[PDB]
Amino acid sequence: MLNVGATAPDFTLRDQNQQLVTLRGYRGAKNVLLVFFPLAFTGICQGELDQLRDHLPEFENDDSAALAISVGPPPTHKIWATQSGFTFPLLSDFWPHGAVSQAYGVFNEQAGIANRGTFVVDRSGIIRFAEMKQPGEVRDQRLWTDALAALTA
Amino acid sequence: MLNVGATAPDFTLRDQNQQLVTLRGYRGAKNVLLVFFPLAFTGICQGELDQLRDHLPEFENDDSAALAISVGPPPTHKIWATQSGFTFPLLSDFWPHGAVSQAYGVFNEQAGIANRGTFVVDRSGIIRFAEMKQPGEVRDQRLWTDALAALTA
Repeated sequence: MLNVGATAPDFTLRDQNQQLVTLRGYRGAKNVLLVFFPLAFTGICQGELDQLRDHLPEFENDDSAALAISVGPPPTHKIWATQSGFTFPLLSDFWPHGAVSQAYGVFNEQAGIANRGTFVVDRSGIIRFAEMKQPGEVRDQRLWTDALAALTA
Repeated sequence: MLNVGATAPDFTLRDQNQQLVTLRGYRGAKNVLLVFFPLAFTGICQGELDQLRDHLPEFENDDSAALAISVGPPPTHKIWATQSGFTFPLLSDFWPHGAVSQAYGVFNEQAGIANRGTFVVDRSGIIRFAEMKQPGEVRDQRLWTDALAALTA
């Protein structure tokens, strides 16, 4: 897993509507919270993304953007997003399979899915926060807002 | 949609506990926040109401009261409220179907559901804040608290 201080691998991925989303596009404009998750329609990250949806104003505003990423293709993310109320971007690290996840050091080579890793990328494209919690343990979202809050005022 | 300056159409609707709630009952006592919503058990509605829930003291206090309104019947709002931890009123604009929603000009004729209409009704019963977003769009709740604050101090 890339650690704090590393330049964040740039990427171009399709969101749930088949639109292209590039990390570079936020450079100089917004800090970016990257939430990698293993698989759509599973218990743990459903709860995790539900928290994100419920606190969206803290993640998607004038100073911050939030991007969820997993290896699933757009149709999968669209169905789940629509059913779950995910109005933020769910990006497909689908083909190449897990290419971005591997570059961030959060890919499970054995199962073929991304681990629950989280990073905050600043306006310079530098990783300023990196998190990877133990299995079965949900991530601390108050932590993400604190991290984001430190990169503003 | 009804706009600021209009008298808010009065109503008497059943809440999730089958108790009668009438809008006029708040006149001369509290400003009322009306949050219409398309349907219970849907994603974006869940997110909006979880946000309201998470910040309830800001909408339900000495100066203000909040009522969420939808076409669903009492049983439907009761289960959703209990599972979601919603302690505020959820009113049934059920039969006649969406009559109140139609009166406020926020009823979606093709789908048979209220759109995301929000209103602030002051102590005289006049609409002081109005907005209507689509079922696929998300509302900015800061606008809600801001308008409620303007009728207080």
